[PDB]
Amino acid sequence: GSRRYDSRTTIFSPEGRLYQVEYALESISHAGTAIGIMASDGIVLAAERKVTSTLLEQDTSTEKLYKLNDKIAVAVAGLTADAEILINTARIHAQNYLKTYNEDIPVEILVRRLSDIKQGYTQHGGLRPFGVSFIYAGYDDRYGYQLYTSNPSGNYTGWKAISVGANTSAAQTLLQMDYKDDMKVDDAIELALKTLSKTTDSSALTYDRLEFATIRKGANDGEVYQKIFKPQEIKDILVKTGIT
Amino acid sequence: MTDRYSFSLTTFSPSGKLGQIDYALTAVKQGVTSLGIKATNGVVIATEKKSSSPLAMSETLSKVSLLTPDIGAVYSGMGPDYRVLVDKSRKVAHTSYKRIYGEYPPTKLLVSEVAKIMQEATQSGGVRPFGVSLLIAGHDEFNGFSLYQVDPSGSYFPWKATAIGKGSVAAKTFLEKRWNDELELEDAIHIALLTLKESVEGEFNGDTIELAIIGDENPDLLGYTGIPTDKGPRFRKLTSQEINDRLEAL
Amino acid sequence: TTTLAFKFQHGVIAAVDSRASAGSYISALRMNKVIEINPYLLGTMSGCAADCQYWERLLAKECRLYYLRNGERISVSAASKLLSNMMCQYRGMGLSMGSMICGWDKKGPGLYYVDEHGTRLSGNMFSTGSGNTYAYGVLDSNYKWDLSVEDALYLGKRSILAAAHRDAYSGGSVNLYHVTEDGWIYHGNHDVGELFWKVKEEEGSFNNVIG
Amino acid sequence: DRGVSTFSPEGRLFQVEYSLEAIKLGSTAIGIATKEGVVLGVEKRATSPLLESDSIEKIVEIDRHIGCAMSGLTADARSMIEHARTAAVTHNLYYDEDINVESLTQSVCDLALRFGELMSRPFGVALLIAGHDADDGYQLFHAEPSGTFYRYNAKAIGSGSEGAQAELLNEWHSSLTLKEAELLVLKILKQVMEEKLDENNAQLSCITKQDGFKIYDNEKTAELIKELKEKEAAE
Amino acid sequence: NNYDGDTVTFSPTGRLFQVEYALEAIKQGSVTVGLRSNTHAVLVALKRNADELSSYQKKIIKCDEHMGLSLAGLAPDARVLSNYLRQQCNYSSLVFNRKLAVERAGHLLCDKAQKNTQSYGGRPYGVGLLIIGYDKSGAHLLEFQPSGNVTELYGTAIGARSQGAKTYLERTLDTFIKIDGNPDELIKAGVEAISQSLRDESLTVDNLSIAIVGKDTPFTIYDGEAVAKYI
Amino acid sequence: QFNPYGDNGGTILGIAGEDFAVLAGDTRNITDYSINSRYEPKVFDCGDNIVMSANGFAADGDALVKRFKNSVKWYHFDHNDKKLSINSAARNIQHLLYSRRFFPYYVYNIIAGLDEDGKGAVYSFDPVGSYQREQCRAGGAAASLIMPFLDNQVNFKNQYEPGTNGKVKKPLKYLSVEEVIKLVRDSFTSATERHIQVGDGLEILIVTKDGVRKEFYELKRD
Amino acid sequence: GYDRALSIFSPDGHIFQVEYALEAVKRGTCAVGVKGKNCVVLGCERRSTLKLQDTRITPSKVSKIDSHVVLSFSGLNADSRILIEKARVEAQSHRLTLEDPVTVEYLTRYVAGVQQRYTQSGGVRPFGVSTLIAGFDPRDDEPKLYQTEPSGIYSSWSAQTIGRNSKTVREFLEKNYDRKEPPATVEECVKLTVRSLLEVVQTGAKNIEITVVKPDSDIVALSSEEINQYVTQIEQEKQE
Amino acid sequence: TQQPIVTGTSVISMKYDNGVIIAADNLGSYGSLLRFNGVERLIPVGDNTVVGISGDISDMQHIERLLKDLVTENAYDNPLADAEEALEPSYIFEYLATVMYQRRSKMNPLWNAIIVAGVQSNGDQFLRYVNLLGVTYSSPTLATGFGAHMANPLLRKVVDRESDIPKTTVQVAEEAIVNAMRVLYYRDARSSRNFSLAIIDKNTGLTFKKNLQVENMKWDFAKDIKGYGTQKI
Ligand SMILES: [Mg+2]
Repeated sequence: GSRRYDSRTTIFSPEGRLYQVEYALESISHAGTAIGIMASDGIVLAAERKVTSTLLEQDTSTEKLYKLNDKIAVAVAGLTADAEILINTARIHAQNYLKTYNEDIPVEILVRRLSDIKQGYTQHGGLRPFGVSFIYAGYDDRYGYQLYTSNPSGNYTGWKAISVGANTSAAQTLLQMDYKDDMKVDDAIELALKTLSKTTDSSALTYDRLEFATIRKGANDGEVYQKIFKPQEIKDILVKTGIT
Repeated sequence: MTDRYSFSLTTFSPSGKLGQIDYALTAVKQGVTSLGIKATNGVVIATEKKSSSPLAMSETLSKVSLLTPDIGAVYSGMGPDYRVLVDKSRKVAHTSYKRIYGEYPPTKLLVSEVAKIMQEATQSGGVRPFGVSLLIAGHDEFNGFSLYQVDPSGSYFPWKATAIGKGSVAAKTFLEKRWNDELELEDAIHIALLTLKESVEGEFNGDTIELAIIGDENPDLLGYTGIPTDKGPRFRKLTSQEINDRLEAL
Repeated sequence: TTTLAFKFQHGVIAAVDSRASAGSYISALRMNKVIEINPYLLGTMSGCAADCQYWERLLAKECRLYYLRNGERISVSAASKLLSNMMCQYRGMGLSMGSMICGWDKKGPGLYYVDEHGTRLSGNMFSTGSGNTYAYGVLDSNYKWDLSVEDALYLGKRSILAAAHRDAYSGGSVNLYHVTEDGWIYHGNHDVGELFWKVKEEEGSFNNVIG
Repeated sequence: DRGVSTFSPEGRLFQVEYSLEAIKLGSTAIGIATKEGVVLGVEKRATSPLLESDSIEKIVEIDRHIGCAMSGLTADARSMIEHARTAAVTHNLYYDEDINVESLTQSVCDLALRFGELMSRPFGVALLIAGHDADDGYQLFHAEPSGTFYRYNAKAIGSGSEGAQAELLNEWHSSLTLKEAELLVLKILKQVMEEKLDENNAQLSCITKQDGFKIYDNEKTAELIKELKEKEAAE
Repeated sequence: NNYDGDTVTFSPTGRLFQVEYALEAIKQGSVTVGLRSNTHAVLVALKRNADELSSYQKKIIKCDEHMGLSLAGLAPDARVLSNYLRQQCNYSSLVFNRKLAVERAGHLLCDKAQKNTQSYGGRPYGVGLLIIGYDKSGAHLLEFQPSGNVTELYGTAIGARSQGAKTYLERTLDTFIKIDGNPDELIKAGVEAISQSLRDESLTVDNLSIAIVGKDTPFTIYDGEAVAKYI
Repeated sequence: QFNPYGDNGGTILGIAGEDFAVLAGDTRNITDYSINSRYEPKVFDCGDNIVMSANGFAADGDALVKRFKNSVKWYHFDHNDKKLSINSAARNIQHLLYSRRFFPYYVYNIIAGLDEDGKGAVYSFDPVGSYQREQCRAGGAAASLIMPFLDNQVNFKNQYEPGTNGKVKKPLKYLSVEEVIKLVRDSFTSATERHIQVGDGLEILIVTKDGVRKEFYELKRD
Repeated sequence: GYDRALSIFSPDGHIFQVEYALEAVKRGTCAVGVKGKNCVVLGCERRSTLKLQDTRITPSKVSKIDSHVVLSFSGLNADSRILIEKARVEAQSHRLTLEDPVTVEYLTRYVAGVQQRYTQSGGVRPFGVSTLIAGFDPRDDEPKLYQTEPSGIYSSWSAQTIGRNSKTVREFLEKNYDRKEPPATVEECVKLTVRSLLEVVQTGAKNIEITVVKPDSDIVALSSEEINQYVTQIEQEKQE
Repeated sequence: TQQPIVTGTSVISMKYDNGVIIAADNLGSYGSLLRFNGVERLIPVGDNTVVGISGDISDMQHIERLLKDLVTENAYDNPLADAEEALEPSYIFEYLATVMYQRRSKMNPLWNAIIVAGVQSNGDQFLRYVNLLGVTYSSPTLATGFGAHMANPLLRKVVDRESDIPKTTVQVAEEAIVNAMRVLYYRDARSSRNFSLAIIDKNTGLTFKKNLQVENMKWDFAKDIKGYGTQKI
């Protein structure tokens, strides 16, 4: 019958690894690098679009940075289509929480929920896992500014600074070298772009090959603002930091 | 009976490749060339009507399809997969949008819905991916004119101009040289016809070429008068005669 | 019907009448209105005898399965709850049940009132049935915690008699039970007809009745 | 791969035959039936000295008149015990009486072959079900994952089973006392066990008509072990 | 070989190996004999023990007052099939106030077994059954194979070494069919038949199992000292 | 509107002796003011030395009896032909009845037999499952006419010993099967006179250690 | 639905999927449990391959199931969340239906049952997780420590360790832990738990987590500095 | 739950020494309207059973089809379908009785009163009643509806108890049945003159008589009846 053709996506290897999760991670390692850096007065999200074209409509394009709600955003590394399925689910979860408790969803609770969905695909159902790694950048009144990452295994962890996608080994070393705890957003912006500029597989880092975002309390008084950078604004910050 | 294939047929290989998606993209590569060019006041989509037999009436086979009054689609790859996607795309535009908001969806969101369907065929149990790449051109009030490509993976990208299928690599290079941000719709149609001639071997005329535009509202194609706000569809399929007229000024 | 139960120094007393009626016709002179769930648990009966018997025997199943799994006797609090939770499933469907769950556990003697409503109340004294008002009067005026087992047994016995006399739908006989930490002890079936005359003489009560 | 409910060319179910191999790796459990009661004894086999051995529960009460010992993948036994306890109590609810030991055993064995593509595989544990009823007296059954159950006068299951069964072949007779059976289980357990038998790494139990099913205290078993040592040194 | 992985697969010569392997389980099973006259039908079964401490596995199951069977192969499968027969016999009585014809009982068993041979996931039954019964058309004996094949016979045997008993019945055909109104002589012929399948072991008191049904005889099983008469 | 229930009349009576038991009931079946049958048996031998009668709505009574007889059959299959004790049968019937708590068998049921000590036993049920063991119980149409009589002549209620003037009760001496049958016949003869649904015939089943025996007696046909 | 039997017996009588789940536990960070006379301590390894971590928000290794019971683990992190959630739901379900909080043994039995169920249900794989469940029963001052594993077996331990290099720390505990006289105080119990992890951990900095659970719902997690003082005192005695 | 629309009145029957007789008129009433005059309400099943049905006709036609299907189904894989394993009256009745009680237990009855009359394999007479409630009973005489009130009294004068059955001949039984049908025609407002009668004898088998009429009626005395009390003319 059908058994013959079953790849069995949810099984352990003899070494105790999940084949499909490991191969999904291999897929993600070829995706454009995404970086998150948490500062005392905000969070930075920086990501590299993959080998683009001159005819690509960049200002209406979105492949890396997505808004989950007004307080929480994600950077994507892997299959974009897979990511959008999960993103829409996360958006709904945030609204369910807001409807139920009349308060914005705490960042971790949203992260845990999505990470649990990923986990389920590795344990039951016989389907392939989502080939996606997320960097979550968010704010709530309990823990303030937070960075998380999740991968196809459904495991998530918190970070001060982190990278996903290609060249994470090189990227993480560079971040670990120059990161400090008393760092500010404007400094973090510079670190993120410098790290991408050194780890990129492209010849040079330009505005058309980047997506950029910040989450700041640089919103008028006690509140938080999300800023998805426009192509011209990415071009300006590249000049400001002295990369182009 | 029962569909006992409740497991994924697309899976990650050791190298991180999703084989069935790659192979679907290979099927798209073998497909006949189709293209799309965005102008300042319109969008054009075009393809070759590769007739399987001269006894076949190629007018009855529509490669360029209306999805909504302001959105049109064309493809490269497997025709039957495209046909059913058009049926689903037309319906989802109503069920998940028009019946809720009382208006047709914007291009990007209809594309998103089509993309979702294609993504699900890449992960759901007991199905292969769709063997097509779609080029969807459209217009809506707040986003203006737009052109999107949708691949078998479900990934979609907005383009100023692009080509897919047989001679896409050569066609995209041709479009890069000719495209600018000041093109009028007639200029885009002219460039479309030029680009498309390179990939066509045999007859090149209005009967062997299928071409449509997203442009100005067509009140003559609305079918009724009396409501000022209803001004007619922006999608229009060019006739065999209309194509031949522009082939003399080629 | 008349049932009561109360907690005191040396455990809990449980007393009930024995009558059953079909309108004015007395269908049963001797009906057991106490359920021997297990050697340490008792259940009274009020309303549909079918529903009382069925669900309390089903409770016994659950209490026994509890002991087998946990290797420890179930508490009166837990037992009473299991029962109330069964009622809450058929909430609105038309069950009729009013039972006191009597027992002795770690926290000492225990008494819980449970009804078809799902309600579950803890307390030192309860009485249910068409004749509960008569029983409460005798209880309230004579109840102490400092009661001896002998006096307590008589009190519950006398309180049923009070109801049996006045209430038309209560009578027949009195069944007594005493619950200790070593289990429950049955203190017999007492014909009301014989008990009435006996009490009237010894106690001097019921002067208005000619004997 | 291949079906879970597949027959071999010899006419045996592969999965059932393989589960029997898992039971061979389990710790030894021995049962001896007498006219004064049935004795159940097990090897605890703690994997480390820090493991509190009294938490090893390989002998279990099903009802007051039925006990049970296990060998193999002991985690699989929990749902079987739960079903057995439910069946025993449910029958008491429906019929106001104790359930027959055979009927209880048959109810457990009905679960066995409910596997396929129901549970995904057979149970990897064998059970020695011992009990007493008024109709057939003291009984000992061996419940397998095949769905088959044999009644036994004495039976050993687990890693030292064939050696123990040969020993039970010689030692059992129809006039054994309860005390004789107790010492006999201890003797054969001590023989097949890797580590030296004591009250902490071995457990005894019995079922009698009067007192029902009882697991023995470590103090009670320790005395029976000391009684065993002296009687073996007596000749 | 490559076609025995499941029941849903024909071999190149048109064989169903999983069914054939299920048939093999019957051959491993202990011998049982069936035979009938015009007034009675008899089952005789050689029970098998695990060892000397163990009991002898029961082989005969009662289905109704007028019907029952003996098994050879997987005992749990016999319990499933016999339970189904019990229900069907019972459905006929409760709904139609009618005792279930033995021939119809055979048709029902055939169809139940057949479904397990044509579908994926399941397995064939690993047991053979000899059904005896007395209905409105007299005494009957059926042989059930888990392939689905059910056959009405005067006599037969299934299990290990069953060929010896089957040859004996084939010789004795003209004699035992005429044993009318004599239950003891019909059982004797069955005990003599099953004796042709014995090697090394002989028929003891807790080894032998006998059942009988007839004109004025409900289906009754004889075990223990009740069969010492026939040893 | 469809009324799924009906009343087929009839009256039944069970008495427990010291080493025997009787279950009697009239053989008349009726609807409203019409007679359906003058002889339609209502008390049955269910096997295992148990007799049963489901009085009230005949269709539900026939269904319950049919089910119980089936429960006996399967008890034998499942538990190695073990005999079903009267107390076990009683508890089983409770569960048969309560399975329709929300669409009951409109019948008042009685069973009779011997307990496991050989003594006489009678169990009485209500439509929804509650049950209890008794010495004497009349059920059905003329139950209210018969039960007071039995309280008086079987349990000697309100009867005292001459000379004492209410100080000493009449001692509860056991009754013989012949004595019981007289009380049964006189019960039904009296009921037949004053109850229109009672008449035609009386069938009694007597249960002893030797087995089940039947006795039939004519009743007035008006 | 997907019904495929993933956990099945092999010719030698092994369920490889269950055994491969144990290999996932072997890969997981080391967890240790030590019960004193009036407390239980749960120690957990944190691999220092991950720095730049935000320790405020990163899922802690020890999780409260109820106010009086905790659960630590070794193996797949994502898998452990499912067991923890189920355990927490069951804990509230028990309080709601029985009016007593769960015993530590009951909670262990439930979690172990869930793990077992996933070894013979169709379409699912076993949990790649072993757990240490510790606490005190309601109105009881006797310490409780249990261990579960993917197969679904569970048992009580005076002291136990699971995860990578657990063989080494178990070796240490077996020679250092005396049953006749367990760590009489909180100090001694924590000291022995830290000492045991120092056999395996590497640096005694942020790699060691300690959580002390005392009777009557008294649960606290030690900070870096508090643990660092134990690390300091241990090695200064060792220099001799 | 429904209400009957097109209805059939009384069905009457009785046992005699060698068999049973059953009869029923050929009318299908629509309330007070005598709508259909050619309705057969006696339905033979084989050569040993006749099922007489009163009540809702649409439900009768449904039952008629169940019986026809029952005969077909019994013949399946049955070499003795026309012999030892042929349908008996008791089988047919119990089947119907099962259906009727099940339908009432779903609160969707077959609005009928049925009498199954026939002769068993051993020659015994079979006569039993069943209705929409699933109620069953047997008696030497059986009748439905009005027949229960008017026919039974007359038929019971012939066979008052079981011992009268052997004393009753087919000629006497048929005569009593035919008289009863006349009485019902006089007194039942929902009856017709035309009827069918069936005899199932253990020797002569099934005799089915159609197109019978009520005859020998008394009406002449009506001419003398004038007014409602005091009128003379
Ligand atoms: Mg009368």
